[PDB]
Amino acid sequence: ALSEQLAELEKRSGGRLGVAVLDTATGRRFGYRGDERFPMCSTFKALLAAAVLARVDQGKENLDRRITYGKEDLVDYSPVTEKHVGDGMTVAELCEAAITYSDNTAANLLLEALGGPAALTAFLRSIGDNVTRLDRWEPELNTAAPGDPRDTTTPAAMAATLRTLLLGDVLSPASRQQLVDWLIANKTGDKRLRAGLPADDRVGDKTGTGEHGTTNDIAVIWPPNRAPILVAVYLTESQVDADARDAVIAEVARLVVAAWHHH
Repeated sequence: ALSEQLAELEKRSGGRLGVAVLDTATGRRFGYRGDERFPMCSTFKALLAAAVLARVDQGKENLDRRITYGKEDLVDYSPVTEKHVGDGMTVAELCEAAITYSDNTAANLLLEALGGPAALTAFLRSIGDNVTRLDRWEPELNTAAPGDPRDTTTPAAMAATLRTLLLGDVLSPASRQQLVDWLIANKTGDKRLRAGLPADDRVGDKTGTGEHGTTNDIAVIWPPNRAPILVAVYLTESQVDADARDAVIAEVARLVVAAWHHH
């Protein structure tokens, strides 16, 4: 079954593969290494944007507030923020850049607006995630050293937290739709989960990439007129090249779609 298929795929990747599925139609779930820690890399940015939106809902933050910065603030891999040193960007624009491009400077600027990694972790604890932890800033949080619990989640905790944030009562309706809209507009995921999902599904996702052959993708999937399915995939310590790691994630999606009918 799916678990044996994922084990075969995992062996071919040379690394460690974690998968969680949470179907909101029924609450049906699946885990493969669902309670093992994996480096989040940029997947944390979905949670970061949620924490920012929570502050907006509380009147402590404004999506239209403009944040200025210089080249002195630019992290490697900042494809949006590097274009806006002159004029800065709004909190909303930074959230969009962090989610849809994995923009590292946007993420650091939002972390600063929140109070840093400890503040994000405290937000997660406050909504019932006792597992996920952010400890470092960009780019160090992508080090992905084996055995290091810093900056990690588990597939099951991430899927449960996504459910709470996108579909629960933590965020206002407008904030929930805004977070969904950003995920649906993601630009970094075309070779990962999306490449293995049916064309008529609407998909929002957030990728992560790091050292030690780390390639991740977390998604909210709406098949036609159906309640959504959450899928969280983490791959680390992989020994195949970048394109092959993407193909592992795409194949997880294909296997999940093909096996999800099983009760």
